[PDB]
Amino acid sequence: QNMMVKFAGFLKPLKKTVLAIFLASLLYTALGIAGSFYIKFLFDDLIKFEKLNDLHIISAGFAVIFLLQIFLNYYRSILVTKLGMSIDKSIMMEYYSHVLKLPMNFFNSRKVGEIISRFMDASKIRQAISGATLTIMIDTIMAVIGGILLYIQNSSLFFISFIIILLYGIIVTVFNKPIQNANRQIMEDNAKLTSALVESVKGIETIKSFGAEEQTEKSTRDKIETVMKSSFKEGMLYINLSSLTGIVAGLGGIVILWAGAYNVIKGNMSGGQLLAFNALLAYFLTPVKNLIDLQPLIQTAVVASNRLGEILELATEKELREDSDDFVISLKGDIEFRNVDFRYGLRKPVLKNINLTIPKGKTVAIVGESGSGKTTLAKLLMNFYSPEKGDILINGHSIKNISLELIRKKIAFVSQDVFIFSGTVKENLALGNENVDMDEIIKAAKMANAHDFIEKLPLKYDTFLNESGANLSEGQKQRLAIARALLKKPDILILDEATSNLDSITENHIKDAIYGLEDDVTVIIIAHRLSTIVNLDKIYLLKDGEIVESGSHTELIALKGAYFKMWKQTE
Amino acid sequence: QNMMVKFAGFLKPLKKTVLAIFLASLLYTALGIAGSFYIKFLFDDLIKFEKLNDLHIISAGFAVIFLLQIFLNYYRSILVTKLGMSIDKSIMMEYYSHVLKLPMNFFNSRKVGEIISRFMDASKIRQAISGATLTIMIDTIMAVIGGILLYIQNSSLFFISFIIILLYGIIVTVFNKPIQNANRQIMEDNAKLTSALVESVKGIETIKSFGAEEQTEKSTRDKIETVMKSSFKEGMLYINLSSLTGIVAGLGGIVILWAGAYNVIKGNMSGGQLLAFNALLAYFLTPVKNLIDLQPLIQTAVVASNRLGEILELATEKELREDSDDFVISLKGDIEFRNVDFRYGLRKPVLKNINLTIPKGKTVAIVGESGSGKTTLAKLLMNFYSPEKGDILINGHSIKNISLELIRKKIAFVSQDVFIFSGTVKENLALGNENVDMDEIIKAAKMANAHDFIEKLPLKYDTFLNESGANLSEGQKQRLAIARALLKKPDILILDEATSNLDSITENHIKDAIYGLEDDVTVIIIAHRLSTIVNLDKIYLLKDGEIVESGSHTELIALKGAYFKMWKQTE
Ligand SMILES: CCCCCCCC/C=C/CCCCCCCC(=O)O[C@@H](COC(=O)CCCCCCCCCCCCCCC)COP(=O)([O-])OCC[N+](C)(C)C
Ligand SMILES: CCCCCCCCCCCCCCCC(=O)OCCCOP(=O)(O)OCC[N+](C)(C)C
Ligand SMILES: Nc1ncnc2c1ncn2[C@@H]1O[C@H](COP(=O)(O)OP(=O)(O)O)[C@@H](O)[C@H]1O
Ligand SMILES: Nc1ncnc2c1ncn2[C@@H]1O[C@H](COP(=O)(O)OP(=O)(O)O)[C@@H](O)[C@H]1O
Ligand SMILES: [Mg+2]
Ligand SMILES: [Mg+2]
Repeated sequence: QNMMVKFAGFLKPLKKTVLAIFLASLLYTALGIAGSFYIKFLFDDLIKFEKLNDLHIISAGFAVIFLLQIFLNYYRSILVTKLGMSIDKSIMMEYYSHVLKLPMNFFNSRKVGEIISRFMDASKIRQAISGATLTIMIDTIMAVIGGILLYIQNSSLFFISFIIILLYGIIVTVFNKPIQNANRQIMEDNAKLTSALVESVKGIETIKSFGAEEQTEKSTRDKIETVMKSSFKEGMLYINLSSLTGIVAGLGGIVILWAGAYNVIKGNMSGGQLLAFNALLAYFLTPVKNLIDLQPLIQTAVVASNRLGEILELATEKELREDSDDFVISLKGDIEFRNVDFRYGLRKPVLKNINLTIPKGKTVAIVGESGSGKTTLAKLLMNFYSPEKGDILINGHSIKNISLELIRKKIAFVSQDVFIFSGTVKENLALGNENVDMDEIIKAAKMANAHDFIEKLPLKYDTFLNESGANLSEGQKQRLAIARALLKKPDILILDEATSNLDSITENHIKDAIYGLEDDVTVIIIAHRLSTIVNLDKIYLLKDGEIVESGSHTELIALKGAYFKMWKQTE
Repeated sequence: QNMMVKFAGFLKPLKKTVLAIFLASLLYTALGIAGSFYIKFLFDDLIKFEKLNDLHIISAGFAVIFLLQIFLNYYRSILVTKLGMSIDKSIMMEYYSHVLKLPMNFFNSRKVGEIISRFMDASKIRQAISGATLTIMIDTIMAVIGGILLYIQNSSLFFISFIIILLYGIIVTVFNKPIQNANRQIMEDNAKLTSALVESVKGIETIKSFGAEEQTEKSTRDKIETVMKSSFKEGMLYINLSSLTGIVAGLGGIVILWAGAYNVIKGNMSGGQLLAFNALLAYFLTPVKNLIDLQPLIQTAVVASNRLGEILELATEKELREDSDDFVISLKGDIEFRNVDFRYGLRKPVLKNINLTIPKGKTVAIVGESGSGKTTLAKLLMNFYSPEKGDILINGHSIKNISLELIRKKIAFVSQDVFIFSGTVKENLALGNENVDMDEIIKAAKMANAHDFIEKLPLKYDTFLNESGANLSEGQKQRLAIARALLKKPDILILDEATSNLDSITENHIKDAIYGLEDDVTVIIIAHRLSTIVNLDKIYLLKDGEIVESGSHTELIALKGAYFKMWKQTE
């Protein structure tokens, strides 16, 4: 694991609060040890000799001592809570910051519910780090002073206490591995249940439309039964651990009283001294038993931290990248696919020996039937995925030798589905560019024909868009995406079926807009309708991951090939 | 509370378990009380008279008593754990079933992360119904016997130890409202953080493409900071509660020893009797303080249960329906919209004064631009939403007097976006009628051309599909949706732009299949391309929630209106 080393890093700045906690703990333990002698003073001196005034005076003094140690415990609890909140905040921030940067094949291969559950199985790390748990660990460490004093008082009774301690330590090891496995098994089942719940909430309209509420109930019921079986198996290990710990504690107390009474009879002690030993055992055995009782909480936190570190061990997208050529400053130039092969993991290949050469500052089209792999080409250009064979070149430089930030800032991608995040229209338009002038946003919205309906909104570029832009129409969200892409001022523009829901008036406006750009930006159009690609320089027809033919519209029509058949059938 | 009544009713079948728990706890308390007298015999008979053999015999007897007590505690804990598992099972299943049965307006106004947080906050209820918390409540209940014995032994010390109980009650009452509010605030902030994380996971492609990882880290960091502040505010209420209860406990113990020593000096008790009284306080004051120490868990579980009950108080999709007429068994008739007005919530109207009749058994096309209200019309026909004014009449009877099962069993909807759930291809194609004959799936799949590509799969119809059908292209998913809708054998078939991604050959085959039906199945085709509605019987044009042009293709062209303009522009 790396979490123990990472834990020490968090406490490095706080080298002054830890000292205060240590000193407060020392004072608290010393005051408790001092106050443990009250029963000895009662039974050896005050009760035997009937000293009422001394009874009152020493009782008040010990009450004052107890109040002092309570005030000390209040002081260190605040510092411990502050440290716990700081550590938990750092852990959560690091995990989210890392999970944002992971490669794209991580999100494809993982259900949303799994990631959500892994993130939200982190409140369990707060519980084992909160004010009371760290206080109990500190008391367990401080129990050394109590043990030393107990040895100073009696030897045989200290050895009995030591045997009790060893029996505590033996039980912990036996229940260490079984409790982790039981806590890990329930976490996976909880992740599966959360994934099922998320998936059922997603397709609730389809569930209702088909009357599939009962089947979903049965499936989630089976998952709940699995979770409850895991929890029950994990919940009976706690019963065995608690029963063994209670046996040890109670029998050790009875044995200590037995041996102390034997010593008192033999004359090696007195009743007051034995009672003081029993009272001082609260600072040698009680903290240890409290730690053993908290052990399941620590095991749950450790399992959750290990599950988080499983994600944190994955290398991010920038860590899998070869060195970047600093001479490349712009992505303007010819785009070439050189024998590109790609398959989504280990399945059948999607692209087989792909060969394009898109001239710089030219508008080209990639067309084909659904599933041919046009969006896969667009995502390879965006460098979401890497070709298994061949390479993609921009102006003679491999796309793997260009910095990822430059690639993702100089290439604009408009997808089939538009993602609208919770915020105003202004915030959605300025995504990743929250320092742009307002006039530029107006210019982009006008260029994408999005200004007209935005100015008709109640807030006029401040309208809080709900989740997934429900209040926005299907063709209104596409115009927002196109405006967001144009606001980027890119060097390569990819329109992946961005005009499917737009009307003729709007599509003509956007067509002139992307036609009116400088003769240095490359516009790549991925379209399913052939009526929107007639006036572009070159058209590549993709048929199951292969450029079977290419050329302008006139040349493709004057070939009587697959493109001519597509044009005749689709028109 | 209402939630408490449900949990108590969950205990009605399990009545013999409760009796066994009660008897075992009675025996446990009696044995503990009997064993608390060990220190009385030590310090009054065995030590005073130096009896050694009697010391060994009595110590062995009390060790046996303690072992019996531990065995009884083990048995009772097992029973309590099983009871708590059953209760939590029932709670989870009830909440999931209800949330599945909720109306479509609930899922529109709520983010997914809120529902997922509310469901998984039920893990907080599991802690309060654990095998250790219920044991502490039962011990607190049984503490009445210990209190009676303390009163019988010494009235003065019992009165002193009774004030400690009152001070616990006052401290708990004072810290009752503040603790619940902090828990609600923390849970709300956690729900917001979960919603943010879910939304970020959904749109990871856009976030990566626009370089918004840094911008998305600031929002989530702010939400994490809000959660941390809310947690620290609750973490200081617990510190105050613990400090006050510790003050009461320690000062009460010191005062009890003080007054006991005074009584022993005055001759009202003996040295052994005072120690026996203090040992017997482990069954009067210790259970109460242990219960008070669990106030955070109980309050957190109460808040979580209240949050669940907030959802459970909703009226579902079937309790809002009127008295359904049972004389309707088939939705075969003229569908009519009579002055139907509808708006999504309090926003602008979507459909205004729609008059639209659909002849029985004919094919009808509804067309227009995006945002016109076509999918809204389809969802109104499916009873997903209710019109504000006017009625929908599938036949002479209104559609709100038809059973909701019949509406969702005789009308098939093929939405624009196809939802595929994690399972086999055969499991997805049933989705509501899993008992379909295996030969009936082939007939539906061959009608939708889904059989050809399904046969070219590893496990054929048993091939496992991902959570979103990533391995299936858009055309394949649309064909699966069409096959699933046809497999239902409906009376009204709504094709909501289902053939947008389909090939010309596939579209022609599916249109041929649609042509050949029972001659009484009404087909509604919501289309964006006007070339796919040429041969349909009647066409309605939607212009911002108004039916402006109606008629066949020849009449609409002959009218030379809005539909003529759309035809000229698009084709
Ligand atoms: C499921 C359970 C069912 C069965 C359980 C069976 C349990 C077995 C129970 C056994 C009871 C033991 C009886 C002790 C009574 C002492 C009598 C005595 O003479 O005192 C002697 C102390 O004797 C010792 O030194 C220590 C002996 C006890 C071992 C400690 C066991 C720890 C707690 C056990 C927890 C068990 C938990 C087990 C967890 C698995 C005094 O000796 P001395 O000569 O005066 O000293 C000389 C001093 N001088 C040199 C200064 C002069
Ligand atoms: C602020 C938080 C502090 C928490 C502490 C709570 C404890 C409060 C309890 C105070 C009550 C103190 C009562 C002391 C009783 C006492 O100290 O006295 C006992 C009387 C028994 O005496 P009695 O049975 O009558 O014997 C004959 C003797 N005499 C009458 C002949 C003198
Ligand atoms: N996220 C994914 N994981 C696995 N396979 C995928 C994924 N996305 C697409 N595929 C498969 O790879 C092929 C690529 O097609 P796609 O990129 O969707 O092109 P188009 O835009 O023409 O649909 C599809 O046939 C699909 O089955
Ligand atoms: N879940 C929703 N919440 C609020 N408004 C919505 C929702 N769904 C649709 N609308 C609004 O209702 C109108 C009708 O849209 P819709 O009929 O779904 O589009 P289309 O006709 O292209 O299918 C749209 O203008 C949209 O703003
Ligand atoms: Mg695509
Ligand atoms: Mg629609």
